[PDB]
Amino acid sequence: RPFQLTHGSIEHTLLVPNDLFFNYSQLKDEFIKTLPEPTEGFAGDDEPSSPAELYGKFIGFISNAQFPQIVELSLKDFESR
Amino acid sequence: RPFQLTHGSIEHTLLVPNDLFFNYSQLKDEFIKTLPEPTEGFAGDDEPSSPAELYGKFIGFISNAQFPQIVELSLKDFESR
Repeated sequence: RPFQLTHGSIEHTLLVPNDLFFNYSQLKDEFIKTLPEPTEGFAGDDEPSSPAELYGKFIGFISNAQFPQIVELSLKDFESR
Repeated sequence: RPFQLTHGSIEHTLLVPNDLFFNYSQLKDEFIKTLPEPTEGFAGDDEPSSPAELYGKFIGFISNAQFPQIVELSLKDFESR
């Protein structure tokens, strides 16, 4: 089932497995409140500005939350994508 | 558990079963990005403008996605409703 990270006018849709999507979403709910508001062409320094960058921030966020078997799965997902 | 399709100022709430709601929602996530913006009384031609019409578009969308046992279930749901 497809998963979609969203921020502003750019999104990164990736295919997570079926029996992970419940607790894959729990990391994204903690992720969207860590990002600032989209501002005038994404020129804020802490704000991501590419789908490779917005999914790049999410792969850094999920390593701070003690919840494995998603980090290395999204790591191999980052390399194949 | 109740399911709700939304677009604009009209919605169609329907009762899906318990053990379908996970992958019933995956079709709706692909559905909401196929509809345009609500415009001034729903007068766009590709835009639906009734709950019988907004659920009428969703029963057409899920036949393009190769994912049975929901199409004929929403078909009999369309007839009984």
